Order: sequence, then C-alpha cells, then structure tokens
Amino acid sequence: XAXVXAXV
Amino acid sequence: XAXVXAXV
DNA sequence: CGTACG
DNA sequence: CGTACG
Ligand SMILES: *C(=O)c1cnc2ccccc2n1
Ligand SMILES: *C(=O)c1cnc2ccccc2n1
Ligand SMILES: *C(=O)c1cnc2ccccc2n1
Ligand SMILES: *C(=O)c1cnc2ccccc2n1
Ligand SMILES: [Mg+2]
Ligand SMILES: [Mg+2]
Repeated sequence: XAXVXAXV
Repeated sequence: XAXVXAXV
C-alpha cells in the first residue's frame, strides 16, 4: 500500500 | 483485500 | 515501504 | 474477510 518504488 | 461484500 | 471495505 | 510491489 505504500508508494515509496511501486505504489500498490 | 478479501472480497467476501466489498473486494478491496 | 505499508493501504485497501461493503 | 484479508491483497496488493517495484
Ligand atoms: C501495502 O501496504 C503493501 C503491503 N504489503 C505488500 C506486500 C506485497 C506487495 C505489495 C504490498 N503492499
Ligand atoms: C520500489 O521500487 C521499492 C523497492 N524496494 C523497496 C524495498 C523497501 C522499501 C521500499 C522499496 N521500494
Ligand atoms: C484486504 O486484505 C483488506 C484488509 N484490511 C482492510 C481494512 C480496511 C479496508 C479494507 C481492507 N482490506
Ligand atoms: C461485505 O459487504 C462485508 C461486510 N462486512 C463484513 C464483516 C466481516 C466479514 C466480511 C464482511 N463483508
Ligand atoms: Mg508485509
Ligand atoms: Mg485488519
């Protein structure tokens, strides 16, 4: 759920 | 994440 | 690095 | 009730 590189 | 009634 | 429902 | 990444 975080999007630091993927945002899912 | 489960969709038993919303599916999110 | 943790968000997302009826 | 539990899922979703590079
Ligand atoms: C977001 O909160 C989140 C949490 N755990 C994960 C595991 C696998 C891929 C994506 C994820 N996203
Ligand atoms: C994004 O592409 C990405 C990849 N690996 C990580 C590891 C831990 C924290 C955040 C990350 N973000
Ligand atoms: C799915 O796995 C999941 C987990 N917890 C939640 C909390 C709030 C809304 C949606 C949710 N979805
Ligand atoms: C779906 O609409 C819905 C509503 N509340 C719940 C509570 C517990 C398990 C599954 C649920 N599904
Ligand atoms: Mg985890
Ligand atoms: Mg929970």
